[PDB]
This record gives sequence, C-alpha cells and structure tokens, in this order.
Amino acid sequence: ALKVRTSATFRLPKTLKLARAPKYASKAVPHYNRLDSYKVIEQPITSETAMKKVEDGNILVFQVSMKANKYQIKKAVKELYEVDVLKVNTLVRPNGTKKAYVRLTADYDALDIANRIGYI
Amino acid sequence: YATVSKTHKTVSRAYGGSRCANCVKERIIRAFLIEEQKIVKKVVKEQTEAAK
Amino acid sequence: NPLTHSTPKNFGIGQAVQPKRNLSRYVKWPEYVRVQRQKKILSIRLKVPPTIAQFQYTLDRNTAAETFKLFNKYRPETAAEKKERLTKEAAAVAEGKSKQDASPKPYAVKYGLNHVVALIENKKAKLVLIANDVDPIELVVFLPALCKKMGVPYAIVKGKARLGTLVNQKTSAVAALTEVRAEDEAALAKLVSTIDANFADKYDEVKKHWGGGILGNKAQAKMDKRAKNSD
Amino acid sequence: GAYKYLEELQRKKQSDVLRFLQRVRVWEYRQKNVIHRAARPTRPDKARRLGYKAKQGFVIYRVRVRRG
Amino acid sequence: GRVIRNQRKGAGSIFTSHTRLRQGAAKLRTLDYAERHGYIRGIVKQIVHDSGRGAPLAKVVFRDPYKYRLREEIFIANEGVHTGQFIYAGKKASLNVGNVLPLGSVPEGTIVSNVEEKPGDRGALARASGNYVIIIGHNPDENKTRVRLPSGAKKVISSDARGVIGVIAGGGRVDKPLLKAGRAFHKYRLKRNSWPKTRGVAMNPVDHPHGGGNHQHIGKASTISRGAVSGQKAGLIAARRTGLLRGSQKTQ
RNA sequence: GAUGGGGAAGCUCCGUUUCAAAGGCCUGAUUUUAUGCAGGCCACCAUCGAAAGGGAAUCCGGUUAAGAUUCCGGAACCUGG
RNA sequence: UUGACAUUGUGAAGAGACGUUUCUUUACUUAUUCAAUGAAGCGGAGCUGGAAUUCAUUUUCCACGUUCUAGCAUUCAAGGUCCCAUUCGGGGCUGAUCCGGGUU
Repeated sequence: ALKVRTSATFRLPKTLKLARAPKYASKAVPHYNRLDSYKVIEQPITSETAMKKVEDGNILVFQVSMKANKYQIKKAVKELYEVDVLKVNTLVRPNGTKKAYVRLTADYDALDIANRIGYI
Repeated sequence: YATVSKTHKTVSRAYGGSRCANCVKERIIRAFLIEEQKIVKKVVKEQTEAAK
Repeated sequence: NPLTHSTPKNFGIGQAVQPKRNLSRYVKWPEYVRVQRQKKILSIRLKVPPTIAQFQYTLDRNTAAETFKLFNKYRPETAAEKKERLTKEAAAVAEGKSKQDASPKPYAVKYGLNHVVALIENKKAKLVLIANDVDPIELVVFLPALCKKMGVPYAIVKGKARLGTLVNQKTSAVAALTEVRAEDEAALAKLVSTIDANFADKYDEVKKHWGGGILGNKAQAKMDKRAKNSD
Repeated sequence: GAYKYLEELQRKKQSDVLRFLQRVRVWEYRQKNVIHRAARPTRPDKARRLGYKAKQGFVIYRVRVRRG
Repeated sequence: GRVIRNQRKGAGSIFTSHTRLRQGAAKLRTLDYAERHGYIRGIVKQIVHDSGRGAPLAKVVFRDPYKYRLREEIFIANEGVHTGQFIYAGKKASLNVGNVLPLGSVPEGTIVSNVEEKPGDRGALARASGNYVIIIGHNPDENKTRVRLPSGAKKVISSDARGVIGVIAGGGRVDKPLLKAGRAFHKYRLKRNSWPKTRGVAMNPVDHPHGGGNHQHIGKASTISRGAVSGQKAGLIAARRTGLLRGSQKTQ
C-alpha cells in the first residue's frame, strides 16, 4: 500500500462535469430575428446634399437602425435592393439616428436605383 | 521584429543575437579550460587517494 | 555498445537538478484530510478514559468470521419476500383462519439501537454485537456496561459497515440475536463461550484502565534515545 | 430506548468520559469553518426532543460565536 | 483639543512609505537542504543602489536545486563583494567575506551582517550602511550563539541563525553634513512624509501638549510616563535620565 | 476592490494570497468519433484604476454652406485568417 | 496596570497543609500562542569504511558527493538488470538502504 506523488502539491481532482439536459425548456418559443433587413434599414435620407451624393458619388444614403453595423447594413442593402456594395461608412447623426453612406460598386448606378426605390 | 526577415535579427555564430562574439570567444575558452582542469582536478585527487 | 555511454549523474548538493522523488510524505493535503488525521491523533495523545478505551478491543479475524457466518444465517426478510408473504398472508388470512398465523414464526437478527437496548434491558438478548466506531460514541458507551448488568453476552465487533451488510443496510451500529433455530444452540454457545471470556469477564478489569499516551515516532524516539544512550 | 441514557449521560459534563469527549470535539469544531453543515446531529436525544426528525428536509448546521 | 501629529501617523495615509522605485526587498535565500547541510554557490550579477536606503544591494543568482532554472536573490551588499564574485552559502561554506554561514559555524571574533533573529527568518539584524554584529561566543547547551548587536546590546540567538561574513557597505554616509534643507528634502522624498518638523512649542494648545503660549515653552516636564496614554506621549518617553552626558561606551 | 475566511446585534468591518481540495495549456489514444479519454509540464494566481504614462499599423493632393490623418483620387502599412 | 476565577491538561524534586493532597524552582505535548515553505529531505535504525576497547564482544566512538576561474547542470537518468517475441514502443527493479506518514 501507498502511491507516488512526485509533487508536494495536491490539486482538485478533475471530475465529470455533465451537460444540461433540461426537462422543461427556457423560453416557450425562440424570439424571431430582432433586427432583420426591413429593420436594419429604416428610410432613405433625401436632403439635397445626400441627393448630390447619389447623382455624383454612386452613394445611397439611409437612416438605418441605431443597432445596426457595417456588416449588417451592407447585407440588408445587398438584399433589399439586389445591388453590390463597395463600402459602408456610418455616423451617428446628432438627432440620435444612424446614417449610412453606402457606395455601390461600379456595376451599379445609384441614381438609377435611387429612383427605382422611388425618390429623387 | 515580427515584420522582419530572420537574417535581420541574428548573425551566424553560437549565440546569434543573445551575446557578442568576444563574449562567446571568452565563453568557449572558459568551457574548454575548465572541463580540462576538471579531469585533472579529478585525477589529482585520485592519486593522493592511493598515496593514502 | 561502444557507441552508447555510461554517464553517471551526481545528485549531490551543488549539482545535477535533483531527480523526481516521492513526496507523499510531504504533501499539503486538503484541510479535511488533515483534520481527520489529527483528530485521530489528538485522540491518541491524551489519556482516554476507561469507558472509551473499552473499544479498540475489536474481535479477532477468526472469531468474527465465525460470528458472522452464524449471524449471516438470519437475514431479515428481503423486499420481494415480504411482498410475496403479505399477499399470501393477507389475501388468505383476512378471509380465512389463524390470526395471520398463515406463516411460520420468523427468526431474524434484531437491530436498531432503541430496539436492541430494550431487548437487553428485558433480558431477551442471547448475544449482542456493538460496533467499535459509532460516532457519537455516547450512543454506544453505555452498552457493554448495560450488558454487564443484565447478563447479556456481548462483543464489541469491528465494522459498523459490516453489521450493516448483516441487515441489508449501509451501517447498523448494533445487531444482536435472541431467538435462534435449535439446529444452532450449539455454535451459538461455543461462540458465546469464547466471546464472553474475551469481552465481559474482562469488563471489571478493562473498566479500570485508561488508554492514550503515545508519543508519535519522533517524540517516542527522542525519549527512546534520551533514556537509552543515557543509562 | 437508547435516548434515556443519552439524556442522562449528557447531564454529567464533568465526568471523565465527557471531559475527554468535550476536549476532543471542541478542537475539531475550531478547525472547521465558523458556520458549517453537520452530517448528523452530534446530539440525537436532543435534536429529537427539540423537534428534529431523521428525514429528508430536516437539516443540521453547526456554528461558532465570539462569546463575552 | 485635536488629534496630534504623532497619532495621525498610525493611520497610514499621507505617511506611508515611498516605495515605487525600491528594488525588490532584501533577503537571504530561503533556508534549504543545500544550506542546512552543505553549501551552494551563487555569483553576484550586479550590485545596485536602492532608493531610500543608502547601502547598496547585491543581486546574486543561484541555480535551482529542484528545477532547471536560475534564481536571483537580493542580498544587502557587504563591502568588498564584487560582481563576478562567487558566493557560497550554508553550514559548510568557508569563512570568506560575502558568504552566508550559520552563526554556529563561525569562531568567536567573526563579524557578520544581515543576521537572522530566528533561523530561517532571512535576515533581521545589522543591515544598514556600515553595520555588523560580532560573534562573542558559543554554547552547545542548545545550539545557541551569543552576539553583539550594533546598538550595544548582547543577544543570544540560535546557532542555526545565519549571517553574512563582512560589514554592510555604504561607508560612513553620516559623516558628511547635509548642508542645506534641500538635501534633507530629497533625503526624505524617497523615504516617507516625516520632514520638516514643526515644534509642538510653536503650535497652539489644540494641536499639542506644548501648545499654549504668551512665551514659547513646555510648562511641564517633557519626560513622560511609559504608561501615559497616546495623545500624551510627546517628548522624552520613558527617559531614565535626561541632559548632556559624554557617554563613550555601552553594555559590557 | 469581489472571493474560502475572521470580526460585528446589525447596517456591514477586516483581509487579497490571505491558515482554501481555488485551474487550463498542448495533444495522443480513437479514427464507434472530432472525442470521452491516455500522456504530461507550468499556476500562491479576481477585477477596476491613465482620452498627458506604456502601446501593432497612413501619407500627400483634392473636395464642403458646415466634415475630414475619417470623404474622393493616388500611394502604403499592420493585425487575424 | 495589578490580582482572582474560567480557558487548564499529564511527571517529578523541595519546602509546606493533616499513601492521598494544596504550596516554590521543572520535566511533558496535545489545548493556546509565534514564524516559514510550491508543507523536501524531519525522527529512529542500518550497508560501507577507519580507529578503539577488550586481555576478545559488541563495548562504542569517527568518517560517509560541491570552494583557484563572472562557464555548463532540465525531457520519470545514463548505466546495469529484468519482463513483452520485443518491428517501435513501452513498463518494473536498481541506480537513489530501511522503518514510522509528526510539513518544519
């Protein structure tokens, strides 16, 4: 009888650690996707100086969820409007909304797609 | 130094960076001389063992 | 061979990192490990008084093996058993004769402190096994003394766990038979003879001595050496 | 009953057996935590008498207080 | 009145030690099988100034007996010790300057530094620039050695207590006048908020026992019973005597 | 400034590696599988605390009513993959 | 700060109160206290070796890895010896005496 410890330190024995196999579920029904596409992008912005960005910079301008992000915004734009996207800049306007400058790739003309959506 | 080629941060000798040529020259010698004198330090006390 | 080499290593003070060795002697064990170890020890140093010292007198491997082999013949009813009887017993008797004496008189081990104390009080016990390791000890310290007054043969036996297995439980504290089949008064008395001598006649002497003292290695040695070299 | 002897032994707190018992136990409790769970009642006749029963949902805690 | 200055110190605050720049703390090796039975050779890698403490430190490094690695301790440097010096430690180490031996292993006459009060405490006595303790004699009625402390007092400690042969370095630092307040300023700046000092006699009664006024003066013996209560212990504390002496030696 | 703990009738006070069983890093086995495990070393070890301390990497030209080392044009660099 | 009582236990010397028992120096260690360490080398005994006694014996002492040098010292250790049929990998025992599990 004995056993050899070559360390004078006793450690907490590594032990099972099961897995939660509940019995009754947390929620009843998993929340639907908060922040989907119609929610990411809320509105075009159509002040005259944004309009110039459409006419001259291949840029679509949107008020966009405060909760969005350059990924989430690009995706929604890419799908609601069937267009490809070069980069998104964003800022938080001083009235507390987020505006997104979305430049389209050169395969697209924002002005075209601007007045497809139906503003000018 | 993480954006640089290895040749930039070594030389070709025992102890590339680390130490400084005259310090490895001293270093080898000190090694050899002592390891020699060991053998002796050793053999010499084995002689005066028999002498007893 | 002439290619391999014998390079011994020096392991003295001053060289060669000391090799892995066995330090079980020196581990900083978890606090519950120490406490149960020092408790045992604290209880060893310090005069233990006669009535607690009665225990530690176990019962030899062979007389115990004998006494369990007999005790093992008197298992109480198992679950399945009593179910089966309770249907046989009740379904018939409660619509037939003998006041549930539609089953033979049983012979079982008798267990449980309260129960077994009263058996002893009532001079109904034929032989009684008290465990050596009841904690709190007070549950069981009066027993040998009680048995002494009442005539009841008794052995302090080893294993509270073992008297457990003897009544289909985790632990059992006491266990003592009273009845017994006639094909068996023989063995019984042969046990009681050897037991009673060991554990019962000796009562009045045992009850006069204390335990404890004991120094633990080191101290025992330096009083060994103190008195040995200097005499 | 075992209890009537517990009940009466316990009343001899200055007997040899109990001083020993008291000395060894109080050492133990000092080395454990100021509050800690107890496995079984140190005092069966007593727990009982104060309304404890040996059954799931009854619990015993041991606790130290500073004194004075 | 008011809580006096000397009472406010206990509370730390504004008065704790200025320690940012300190090297590590200064200690012997932890006492091991190596030192309990043989010796173990380290080198002094560098010797270094420690803020707040005139008296330089030696950073001396030793191999690890039980693991492949190096271990650096921080000794107090002992005058004569020098980078590249080997340092031998323990019962069998030989009587050279810089080594650390159990008191019980050196002859009467031997002078040592940074000596332990109880074996293994890693150094308590004679540690400041210039100091040392003298071994006066030994007594193997329990492993005790009797020594002389820098203060005058003799003290008997365990022959297992270790010292380091030699005196602490840092010369006679105190031999040089400080010359100007600024030097004391910088002086205490690396130590602690104990400087300048306002005399109690220039404070008002709320502030100190010396306190009241109309002419500056103490107005009662400045010589206080040891059993006086804090608030009252300012001045000469349990002064067994007072006044000018010209004394010349201590306790022998 | 949490935590094993120790004070305090208590609001809470002390303490921070402290009289504590305080982890997690590689990868074989197994190729029922990407996985439970077989190796194994190393750990007196919460966290908060700097828009002047430490610290991975961007520049010039052009442009607005109001932004720009952030947009445009051009030319780079760092980090993870 | 000083005394009493409680925490408080085990052996002796003495002086003392008429084999127990209370009194001044004191042995104990488990309560209590203090210090350290990743609780590493504590305590006892022994292999070996050199002297001794004793007029022979067991009768003890003593020794039992590192000091010219600002190197190097880690992979359960090479070695030896066993095992697995051993293809490459492993493993055990020695190397590194024994015995108490009182960390010191």
